[PDB]
Amino acid sequence: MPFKRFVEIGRVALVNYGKDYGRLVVIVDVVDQNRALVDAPDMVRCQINFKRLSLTDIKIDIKRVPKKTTLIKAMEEADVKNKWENSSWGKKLIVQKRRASLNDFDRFKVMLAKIKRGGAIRQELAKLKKTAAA
Amino acid sequence: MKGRQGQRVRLYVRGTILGYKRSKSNQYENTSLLQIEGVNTKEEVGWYAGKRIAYVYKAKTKSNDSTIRCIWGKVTRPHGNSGVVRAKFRSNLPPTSMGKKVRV
Amino acid sequence: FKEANNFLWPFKLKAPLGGLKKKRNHYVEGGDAGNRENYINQLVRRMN
Amino acid sequence: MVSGSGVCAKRVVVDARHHMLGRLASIVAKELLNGQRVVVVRCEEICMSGGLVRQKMKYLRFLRKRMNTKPSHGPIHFRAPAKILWRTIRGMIPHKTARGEAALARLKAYEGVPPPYDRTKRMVIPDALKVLRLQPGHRYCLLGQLSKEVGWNYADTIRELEEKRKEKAKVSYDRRKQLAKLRVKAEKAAEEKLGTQLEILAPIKY
Amino acid sequence: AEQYAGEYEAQDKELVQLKREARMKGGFYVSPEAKPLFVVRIRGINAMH
Amino acid sequence: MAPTSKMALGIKRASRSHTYHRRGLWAIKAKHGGALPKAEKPAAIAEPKFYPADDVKPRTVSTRKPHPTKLRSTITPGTVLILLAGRYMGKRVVFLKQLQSGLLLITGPFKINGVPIRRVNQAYVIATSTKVDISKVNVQKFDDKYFAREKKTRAKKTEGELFESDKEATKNLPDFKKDDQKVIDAELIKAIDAVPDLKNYLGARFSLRDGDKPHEMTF
Amino acid sequence: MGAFRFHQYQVVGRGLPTPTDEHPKIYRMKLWATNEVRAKSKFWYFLRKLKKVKKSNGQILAINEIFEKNPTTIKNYGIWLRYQSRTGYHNMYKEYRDTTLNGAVEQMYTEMASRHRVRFPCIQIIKTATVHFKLCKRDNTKQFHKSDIKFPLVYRKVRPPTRKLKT
RNA sequence: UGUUGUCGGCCGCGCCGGCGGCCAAAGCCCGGGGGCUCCGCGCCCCCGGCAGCCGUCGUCGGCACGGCCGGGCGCGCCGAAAGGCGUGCCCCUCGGGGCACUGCGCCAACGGGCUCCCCAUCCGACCCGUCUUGAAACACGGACCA
RNA sequence: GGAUGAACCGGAAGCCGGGUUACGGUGCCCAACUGCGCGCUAACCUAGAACCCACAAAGGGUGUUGGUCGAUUAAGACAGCA
RNA sequence: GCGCUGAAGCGCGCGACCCACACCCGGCCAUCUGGGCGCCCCGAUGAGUAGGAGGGCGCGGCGGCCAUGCAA
Repeated sequence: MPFKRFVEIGRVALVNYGKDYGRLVVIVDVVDQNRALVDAPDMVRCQINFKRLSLTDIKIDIKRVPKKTTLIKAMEEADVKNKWENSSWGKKLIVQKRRASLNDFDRFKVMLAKIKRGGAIRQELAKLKKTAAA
Repeated sequence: MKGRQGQRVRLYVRGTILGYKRSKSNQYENTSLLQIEGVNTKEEVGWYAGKRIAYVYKAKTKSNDSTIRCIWGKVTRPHGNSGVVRAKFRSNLPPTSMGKKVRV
Repeated sequence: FKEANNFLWPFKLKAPLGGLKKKRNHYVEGGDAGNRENYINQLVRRMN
Repeated sequence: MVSGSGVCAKRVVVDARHHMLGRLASIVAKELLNGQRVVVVRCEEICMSGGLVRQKMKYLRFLRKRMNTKPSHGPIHFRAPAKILWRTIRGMIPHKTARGEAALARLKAYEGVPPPYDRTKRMVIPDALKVLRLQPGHRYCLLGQLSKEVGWNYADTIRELEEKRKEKAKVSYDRRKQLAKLRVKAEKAAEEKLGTQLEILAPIKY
Repeated sequence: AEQYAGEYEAQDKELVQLKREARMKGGFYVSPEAKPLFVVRIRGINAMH
Repeated sequence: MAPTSKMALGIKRASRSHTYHRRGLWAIKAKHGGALPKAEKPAAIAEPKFYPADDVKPRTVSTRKPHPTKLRSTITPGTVLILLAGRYMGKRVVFLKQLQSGLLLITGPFKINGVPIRRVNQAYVIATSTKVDISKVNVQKFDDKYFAREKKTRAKKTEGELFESDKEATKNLPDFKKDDQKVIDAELIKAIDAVPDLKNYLGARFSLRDGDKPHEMTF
Repeated sequence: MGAFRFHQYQVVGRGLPTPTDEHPKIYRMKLWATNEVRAKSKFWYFLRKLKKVKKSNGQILAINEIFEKNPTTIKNYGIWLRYQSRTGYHNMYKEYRDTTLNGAVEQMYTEMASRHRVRFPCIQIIKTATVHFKLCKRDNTKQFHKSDIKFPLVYRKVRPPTRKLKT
C-alpha cells in the first residue's frame, strides 16, 4: 500500500515503530502529504514523515486544528475509542497485555482452574451435542 | 506494511554452553546442555518451543578454525524452565566446542 | 610539563569498541581521521 | 519480527498461492538446511514479479539453450511449475555439496494438492503477493501462466488443479454448514456458562 | 572554562537572539581557547610514502 | 561501586579497632608473633606444606558472599523442601544436586532395605522456611541411620507447619499442586509462615552430612 | 528533534592575523550542520568560497545553535541551491513543502540525489528562505498543502484518511 | 583423573537516575501589541510572570548478567549471618561522615591414546623441486622403491 | 575482503586461548536486517571502487520527476467544436 | 549463483549487527634490556627465499673414562 496519507484530524493511528517506547496517536495538524503532527492526550507530540505508521479504523470526534487544551477536551469527550483501543482494530494491545502478565503462581492457579472449568463446559457442551445429534 | 502484528524478534543475546555429552554404547544419541545468561522471559521460552540458537564459528582469536560453518541448532525443551535448557546439534559440533559464547 | 610528556612512552590502545565510522574519511564526512575535540574523547573511551 | 511461519519440529506444508517464488524458495531452502522435510503445495498458483516479456526472455534463453550444445544428459530445463520451483531450490542451496544435496532431496513441490494433505497448507511470513506486484507496479506472472507457454507437466497439472479445487469446494461448503451449527450451540453454552469464582478471570484475559 | 565563556555572557547581549533569527555574526570581543592534543594512529604503514 | 565505596573509608576501620583489644589487654602482640611456635623431630623432608588458618578464612567468607544474594535475586528459603502436593501430609526431601536448575536431585537414606530418591525436572517441590549455606549442591545419593522415619517425622512437623499455611494462603490446594508441579522455578511470592526452625535446620544440617561422607561407601 | 537533520550553527568570529593596521572584520555565515565536526570544515569551505583567507586567518569566536526553532511547526522552505551532476555545480531555486529546517536538508539531499544526481562529494546550498503559505510558488506538493491550510482541505484528504479502513 | 558451586582480576552488556553546558529552553495558563490573509477563518512574530519537560555534549550517581584466567588476609568478644564493640578531632552540629593512633605471621560437592572411515569445513590452485618478473601451469624432471 | 587472482583494500604473523574490531558485508547459498525515515527507476536497468578482465560514444529521446524564469488568465485564457 | 523491482537496484540520511592471526587480554618460546643467586626473575620486539653469523641432532672408526651382553 500507498495507503492513507494526508492531512486530517480525528483519525487515530497506531505505531509501526519508533522510540518512546509506546504508542498510539492522533493527527492534530496536517502539513503536507507526508508530514504530519501526531499527538495524544497522555503521549508526546511528534512531527513525522510517517508512511509506515498506519491509521486504525476507530475515529474520534473533533474538528480540524488542535493546540493542547483543545486536544485534551476532545479526548475527554471521546474516551470510549481508547476502550475500542484496548480491544480491537488496529488496536488490541490491552487484551494482549492482559496476556503477557501471567507466569507467576497466583497467576498459574488462576489458569488450571480456568482450565478445570473449561473442561466442565466441554463436558456439558458435549452432552448437549449428543442430545442434538440423535 | 509489514502489518505489525509482528511478533517481537530480537537478537540479543549471549549464553554459554555448560557441556556437551556425546555418548553411546548404542541406545543414546547425543545431548548438549545450554545456559543463557538471563534472557527468555518465562513467556518467551514458553510461547515458542523453538529457539534457534545460531553461534558463529568465528575466529576467537589465536589462529582458530575460521571456516564457513556457522552452526545453528534448535532448543528441544527446557530442562531448567526458568534458566538452563536442553539442546541438540544436528551436524555435531567443533572440538570440544563447549564453552564458546552461544548467541541468537 | 611539556617534557613530563615524555611519557613512558606510547599508550598501547585497545581496538575501538563498536568501531569507527569508516577510516578512509575525515571528520567533515562523519569519518574518524583529523582534528576533533569531542570525538577523540569518545574514541579513547572506546579504545579502553 | 517473529517469524510466524518458520520453525515447527515437524510439519512442513507451505501454501504457494500468490506467494513470491524467490521469497518462498529462500525460506524453504533455510527450512531444508535446518533438516526439515518441506512440501510446497499449489506451485501452479505461485507468483513472480516483473513484466511478462522479460520473465519470458529469461526462461526462453534457457529454451534455445535446451537444444544445444549436445551430448545429451543435462543441461536440462523443466517445463512445469513444481519443477521450475525445484530448479529454483537447486540454486538457492549450495548445490555442489552433500549437505546441500541432502537438503534438496528433502524438498517436494506438488502441483494443486497431492492426494490428500488435508492438514491446511500455511502461508509464509509476508511472502505473499498482493502488493509485491503493487496496485499496478506493472505485471506479475503466475508459474501456471509461464508454464502454459513452456508445456506439460503444466497442462495436466492445471486440469487436475481444476478437479481437486471443484471437489474440495463442495466438501468445504457442507463442512462449514455443520461447523456454523456447532459454533452457535457452543456460543450459547458460553453465554449461559454455569458460573465462576476462578473461571471468569480467564476471559478477563482475553 | 565557565569563566572563559562567562565574561562573554556577562558583558554581551548581542550574541544569542539576533543571531538565531538572522545571519552574520557579531563585532566586539572574543575569549581565546588553548588547548593540548592526543594523537592515535588509525591507518597502518602499507602504501604510504 | 555503591557496595565497594563502603570498604575504603578508613582504611580498615574495624581492623584498626581489632589491634586494640589486644593493646588493651596489655603488652603483647609483637612478642607472641616472634616467640611462637612448635617444631622438631620429625621424619624426612622440606616440609613445603600446609593449611588450616588465615587464607582459608577469607575463602569461606568469600564463598558466603554469592550465597545470600543469589536468594535475594531469586527469593525463598534454601534447602530442605517438602511435597506440598501429592499426599496431603506425607514426606520431606533435600536438594542435594543440580544437573541444572529444573533438573534436580532430591534425597534420602537407605542403609538396609532403603528408599528411592528421584532426579526430576519438576514433579513435586516448593521450599519452606530453612536456609543453609550451600545453594544446591551435595549428593550422589547417601544417608541412613533412623532416617527414613526421622527425616520423615521431620517431614511431618514441616508438613503440619506448611499445611496450616496452605490452608490460610492458597488459591486453594489444587494449584498449590500446579506450583509443586513446576520446579525450576521460582520467583513470585516467597515467605508465608512456618515459625520457627531451630530443629528443622539441625535436621537439614544432618541430611547434608548424611549425603556427604563417610559411611557405607569406603571399600 | 531526534537524530539530527541540520541545525543551523551561528558562528561569530574573527580572522585574527598580523602587526599591520589591517585585521579581518566581522562575519556569520550561518551554516546548517550536525555539531562542531561539520563547523570546522564548513568554515574552510566558507573561507575558500567568499573571502579567501587561509585556515589560520579564520579564527572563530563562538558558535550558537538554534533550539527547536519552529516548535515542531511549519514552513514550505524556498531554497537557493547548488547540485553537482555531469560537470560542476548548477544553481537551482527549489521551494518545497516541509516540516522544518530538520527535513529541508534531507528532502534536498534526496531530491539533489535522485532528482538532481549528486553522489558524495557535495557541499550544501546558499540559503533557505521561509515564505508565507498563500505565496508558495512552484509547484506540486506545496500547492496542495497551501490549499489544505485554507481549509476545506485539512478535511479533504481525510477523504482518503478515514477512507482506508472505511466510512 | 575427570566435573560442578564460588572468591579475586580483565573485558563485554542492556536499563534506570542527577547536575552543568545551548544567559537554558520546547511549554502552558495569564496579559499587551503587530503583521499576513482584507472573504473571514487560520498562520506567524515579539515581551513579562508560571505547571512544564526536551534532544544533544560533558560528567557523575545506581543495578543485573556472561565470557576467560587463577586460587590480599588474620592475630580479644559477641553475632549463625553479615556486622559492630578503643578513643581524640572536626563538618553537618539531624541521620551520620571523614580524619588520627603498634609489631608479628600467613574453600564445597560427586564419581585414556591412536589408526583407518564417514559427514561438515578449508587448504584447496598438487607436490615436490627447479627455471622464472610471474608455475597448478598446456614451462622442465620422475612409473614405484631399496 | 575482491567468485577464482603475485603486487587493490584491511593487515604485516612465534604458538595458543578468549574478547572486540578493520576492510568489507547483513534475502538464501553464508554468520549476520527480508533494518528505519525519504525519494527515483520497471529497463530484470540492476547487485560494478580498482582489473587485458567491470565497455559504451558522437548524437538523440512530450518517458518520468524536479527546479527555475517570462508571458497569457474569471477585464475568461490554451485547445476543440461552432 | 538462485536472482530481485513501493528492492534483495539506485541515491540521501540513519539504527543495530556481523567480521581477521589486527588491537586488547591470559599463559607460554628467542634475543635484548638487565637484575639477582651451575640456576631463577622482570618487560619489549619478534613472518622470510638468496644469504651471513651462532647453538644443536645423527652417522662410521680411534683413544681415555664409564657400562651393557645367552639373550646384543
